[PDB]
Amino acid sequence: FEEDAAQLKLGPEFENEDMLTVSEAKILIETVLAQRARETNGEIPMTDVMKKTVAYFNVFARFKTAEATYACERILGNRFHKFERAQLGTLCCEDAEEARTLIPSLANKIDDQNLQGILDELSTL
Amino acid sequence: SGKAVAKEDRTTTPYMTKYERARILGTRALQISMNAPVLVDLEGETDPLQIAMKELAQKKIPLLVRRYLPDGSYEDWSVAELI
Amino acid sequence: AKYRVFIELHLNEEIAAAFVLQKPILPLIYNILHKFCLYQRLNLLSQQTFQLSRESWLGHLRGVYDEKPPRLRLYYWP
Amino acid sequence: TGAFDIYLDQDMLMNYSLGAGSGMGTSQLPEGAGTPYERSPMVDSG
Amino acid sequence: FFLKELSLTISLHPSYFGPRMQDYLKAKLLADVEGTCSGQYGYIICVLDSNTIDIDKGRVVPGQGFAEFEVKYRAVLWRPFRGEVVDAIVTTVNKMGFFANIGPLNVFVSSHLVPPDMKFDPTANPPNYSGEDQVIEKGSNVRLKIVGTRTDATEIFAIATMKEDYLGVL
Repeated sequence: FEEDAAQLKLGPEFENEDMLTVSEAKILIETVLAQRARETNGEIPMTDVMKKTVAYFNVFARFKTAEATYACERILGNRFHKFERAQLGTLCCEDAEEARTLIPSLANKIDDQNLQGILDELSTL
Repeated sequence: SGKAVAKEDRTTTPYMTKYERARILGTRALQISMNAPVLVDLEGETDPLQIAMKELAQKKIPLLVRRYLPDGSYEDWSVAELI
Repeated sequence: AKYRVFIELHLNEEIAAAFVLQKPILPLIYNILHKFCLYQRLNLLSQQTFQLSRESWLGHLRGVYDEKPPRLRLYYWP
Repeated sequence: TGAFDIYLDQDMLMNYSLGAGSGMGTSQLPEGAGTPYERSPMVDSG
Repeated sequence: FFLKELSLTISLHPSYFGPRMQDYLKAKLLADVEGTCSGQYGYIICVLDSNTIDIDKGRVVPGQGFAEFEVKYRAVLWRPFRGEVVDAIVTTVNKMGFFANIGPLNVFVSSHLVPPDMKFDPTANPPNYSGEDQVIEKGSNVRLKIVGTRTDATEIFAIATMKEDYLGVL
């Protein structure tokens, strides 16, 4: 029935939900682990799913810091499209023309000038 | 279509019904029979039910009763509440 | 040294925290005074209980200082 | 006798008549009840 | 990646009623859902236990002696969808395509979906797909655009291409 790509299309519930960020996601994961360790015997198998994530997460640390994430958040703001948001903060770089290509759903969603300004702030961050 | 009812504004009878006693004792029986946390000083019994009855007498037994109304709403009662 | 460090520190620190708010103020300090030293009494007495339990004379008698808020169990002979 | 259902008064088992914070009697891991300087939520909300 | 609310039922056993059930229910939940995957929600990375953990119910079973505890929880899940662009980590390189890897999901980049500038070199020290200076070996995260996804047995699998602009070596 629904197996498109869009263009912002697909499951309704998932669409409604907000796509978690990469760096922020990893931070939250870390936080979660810390809360669990609070009274552990030692070990706690991380299965196979954990390993992979642990690697990908670290290999994509777009904000190796607890404040980096907050800075990023501050920089952002306007929702627009959860997906698009998390996507823009997961890719990075750099020009407008490139933004549309990656996210065609941006068509007449946002201008340019602004975009450029955001990229510069990220590169410096 | 449930609705749930206020633990403060309960309608039904404060006393425990002929049938309920029979169902509760039936229920804890199975529970204890299934090695379960017994909630009163073991008098020295053997019968997973004759024990449950020791509990009932002292109203020291878990389990609650959801009394569905015709509406579709319900009420929850505590064994210690009932009579 | 270290006692006068870490103790007096947070003492005076949260005394200043007491200045931050509407006044109790001194009586709380007066409480914490007897509090700490009498806790220290609790484990002097506990160490006494191990003066008896860890060594002479005999065992079974005890006064272990539980991790709970403070307690000393003077369990005897069976 | 089948015209009602049953659940559990967890409340009783919880507060149930009486009735601490350590972690160094062997378990290499530590603890301290739960106040060594750490939060939670907040970050999540952000 | 998403942070969503999911449900799950825990069917507890009399033996574990004790006075700290709450803990048991939580421990059982983490074990049953974490690491699992579904086509509907995808990979259930982990559950945001604490604060975001509701424990409703429950109603004991008539002929079983077990009670069912419904549980609402917040979790981090990883569900992919056709058309999404993601960074992946190349694992293997065979004259059959590119066996990348994103997080916990496995993405396969059919050779037919790779530009004609990346010839396959099996003689080169470590089998790779260079062009074209750009060299993609078993250590170079590439950018792909999911073309199609599938869900066979809770597990998910889709194919990505490198045909569009701004895709490929990273």
